[PDB]
Amino acid sequence: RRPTRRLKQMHWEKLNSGLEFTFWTGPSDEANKILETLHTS
Amino acid sequence: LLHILDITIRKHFPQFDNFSPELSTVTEAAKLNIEAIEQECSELIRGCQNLQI
Amino acid sequence: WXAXCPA
Amino acid sequence: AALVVDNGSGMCKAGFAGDDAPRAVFPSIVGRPRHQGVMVGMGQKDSYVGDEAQSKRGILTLKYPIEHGIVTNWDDMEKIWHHTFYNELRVAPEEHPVLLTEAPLNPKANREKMTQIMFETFNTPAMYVAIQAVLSLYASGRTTGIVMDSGDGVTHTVPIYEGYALPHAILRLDLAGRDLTDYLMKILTERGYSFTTTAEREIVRDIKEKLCYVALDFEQEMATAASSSSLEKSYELPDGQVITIGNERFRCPEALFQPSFLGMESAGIHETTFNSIMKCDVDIRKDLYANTVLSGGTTMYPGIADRMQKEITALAPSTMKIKIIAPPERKYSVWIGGSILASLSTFQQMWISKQEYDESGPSIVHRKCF
Amino acid sequence: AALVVDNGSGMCKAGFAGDDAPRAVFPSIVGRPRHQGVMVGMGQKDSYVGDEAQSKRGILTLKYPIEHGIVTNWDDMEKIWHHTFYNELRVAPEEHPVLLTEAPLNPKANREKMTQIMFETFNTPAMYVAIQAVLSLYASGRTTGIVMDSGDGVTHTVPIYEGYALPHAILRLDLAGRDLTDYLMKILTERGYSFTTTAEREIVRDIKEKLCYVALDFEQEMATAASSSSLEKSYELPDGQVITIGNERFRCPEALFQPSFLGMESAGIHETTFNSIMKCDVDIRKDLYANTVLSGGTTMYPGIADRMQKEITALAPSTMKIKIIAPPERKYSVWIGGSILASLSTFQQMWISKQEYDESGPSIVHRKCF
Ligand SMILES: Nc1ncnc2c1ncn2[C@@H]1O[C@H](COP(=O)(O)OP(=O)(O)O)[C@@H](O)[C@H]1O
Ligand SMILES: Nc1ncnc2c1ncn2[C@@H]1O[C@H](COP(=O)(O)OP(=O)(O)O)[C@@H](O)[C@H]1O
Ligand SMILES: [Mg+2]
Ligand SMILES: [Mg+2]
Repeated sequence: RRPTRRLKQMHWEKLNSGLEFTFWTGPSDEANKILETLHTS
Repeated sequence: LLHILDITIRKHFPQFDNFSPELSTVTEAAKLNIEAIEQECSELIRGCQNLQI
Repeated sequence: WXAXCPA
Repeated sequence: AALVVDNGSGMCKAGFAGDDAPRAVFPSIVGRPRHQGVMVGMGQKDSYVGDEAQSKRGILTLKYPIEHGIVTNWDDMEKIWHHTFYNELRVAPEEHPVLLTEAPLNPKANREKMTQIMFETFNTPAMYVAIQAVLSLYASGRTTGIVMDSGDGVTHTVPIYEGYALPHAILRLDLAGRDLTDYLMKILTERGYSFTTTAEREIVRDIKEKLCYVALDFEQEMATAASSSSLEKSYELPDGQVITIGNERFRCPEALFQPSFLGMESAGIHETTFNSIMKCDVDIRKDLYANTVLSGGTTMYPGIADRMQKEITALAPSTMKIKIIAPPERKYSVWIGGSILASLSTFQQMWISKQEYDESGPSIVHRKCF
Repeated sequence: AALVVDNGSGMCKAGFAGDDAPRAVFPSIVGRPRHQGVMVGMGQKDSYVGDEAQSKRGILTLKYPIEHGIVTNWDDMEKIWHHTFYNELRVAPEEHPVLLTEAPLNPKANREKMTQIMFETFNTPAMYVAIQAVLSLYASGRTTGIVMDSGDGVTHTVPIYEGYALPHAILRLDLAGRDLTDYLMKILTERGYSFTTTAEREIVRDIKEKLCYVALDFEQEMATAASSSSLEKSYELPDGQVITIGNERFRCPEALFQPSFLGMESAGIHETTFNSIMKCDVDIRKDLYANTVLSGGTTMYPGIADRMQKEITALAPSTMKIKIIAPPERKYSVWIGGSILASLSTFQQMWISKQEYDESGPSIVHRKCF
């Protein structure tokens, strides 16, 4: 889901190292619950 | 931005309400210099092996 | 007062 | 036996070289009667000096001859020295050299005045004058370090090296025991106790020395004191009245670390010590951090060693190691260090002989003993 | 409208916000008949409060509920406030907020009970406590200066650089109009007049208010009075006798500048002003010197402003200029300043609401008010 209007842009630093080593790659079911709750909260 | 995250977590995410009491060793570890500690211990090894010879 | 003076 | 007379704003300690404790320790006050005398034949004196003034302090106006480290009355200072030798010590200075102690960053006028007064009124054969802060480390047994000299005058932080005082690195601080005593009675009026006269100032000083202490955490202690009555302690006045102080115990000594309570812009003794160290060279910074020594009666509060160590640790880099040395004899550290220096065999070399003084004049004190 | 009640040690002034003068001004005395009622025709009330007691002061033991600015008897204070709102102001406190005044450096229990009484006995919608000296500066249209307040119990010097007073430089002395009254009747016995009872105390206060004056040069004036005549004034007592006072005219006000006559070690009213200024910053000292303001009934003597200026000039450096401001209506300066503060629109957010007091109890007065 995308907003209908442009909003404040927060800037992060991209991980130079491979994302496979990071925990972001791991598709745990807990992360999926966050997206579902956020879309309905 | 962060102040909404407080009310957002409290209203819908009760499990994330307070993580600071859960994790307290990290704050204590923030008062110590890793490089200085590593150098300090490494000095002890160098001194003793020089003592052995 | 309590200690000192009269008040 | 060379006398070691350590004049001070609050108390003056006198004794002999080689002893481990001063022979006479009496308050440095000169009181005069403010009421006319009605009983004749008593032979009452005109001025009372030392313990006599304290015993009869009810009918006297106690005036401290030394205020903020500078002698504002050179006529009363001679009275105290006269009382120290003939009365308390009962030794004539004719056959005993006298060692005096200065204060850091002392004006040159006081240096010559002390030499001139004693070499003529008392005509002692020899003299040597040393810094109080320098002697503080000598008693502890270490020659290199930073001394947090505090007392009833002005707090001084003197980072001495090889037994020599660094002139540029000395930082002054007016926060002393007298300021806390004046601040204690200002906050004691919140409970209904009114001490205003100079006679009652001595009473408040007794309260400060017995009940006051330094709390490790100010914010945590404030809530505990208000909630429960455990921290309250009872003190008895000379007239028999019993007083109770609840949270003034850790609020008066706290003014040392937070001078904003008294309205002074200068930082506390925790930051002044750190600032003085930074003024020194980088190479000798390692030695001074691990050889800091407290001295004087002001630093005798319980828990001041722990509070100082914790607060200076955060300001100092994590690499630096903090070791606050607090000997139990720090009240007489100035005098004990003086006795050690006097008893040295090599100490005879830098005497200021009476014969040499006449040919050179009072100006010899600046160049001979520095 | 908000009632502005300025309770004082000698007199209490009550009125309305925005007015230029207090509505009711009556003495703050509560008297009880020591004799036994013999007749039954009249009511013969248990106690009389205010000017009612003054008229019948012959047969009553007048007692002041306030001594040195501290309410000693809270049972009588409730009588006075009940008399102010229901007999003099004839208004219901339940509808109008009440503004009170408290002297600086007072016990915390003094202003804690004031909040409790207001919010539980009279059920006032709002309340506030302000320093007496701070309001005295507002009446003069200034926000930077030093106020020399002096009444019956307290003589406090409060240097106010900005809208808020400086807390660390406030000096308070327990020498005021009531102390001089006790001294006037002590030296009046030298001429053969004896005033002992509290009823006779009110006679002495009338003599002090009308004949006493401050001499520019005490030593010179004493010699002038030694030549007799040209200085003795005749006063008529309520009995009918005529009494004459000579050197007592200026001796009683001279106890202000020389408290040694009363046996108090505290400094005079001229030195305590200079000492208070010396505790402030160097930059601010210039403004405080040129904006000195007097207030209170004690400073209403003829010539006190002239004498005070001379004494401060000698102590102060000659570079600075001294300008003592003595407004004609300085007797009611404390109330007039309070009227201005209450009428301000910004002050509407500083009131202590009834609900706010309930959640925190009486202790809220320390955190909110100053
Ligand atoms: N046990 C104690 N606890 C707290 N304060 C003390 C204690 N003993 C002395 N003091 C304070 O230290 C002061 C004594 O200072 P002192 O060290 O004699 O000055 P100097 O360094 O000039 O000799 C006294 O005024 C007193 O208020
Ligand atoms: N005209 C005057 N001359 C000298 N003293 C006065 C005069 N008027 C009042 N006083 C003194 O001022 C005192 C009261 O002054 P004031 O400040 O108005 O009341 P309070 O001190 O109760 O606030 C009285 O005790 C009286 O001695
Ligand atoms: Mg000292
Ligand atoms: Mg008043």
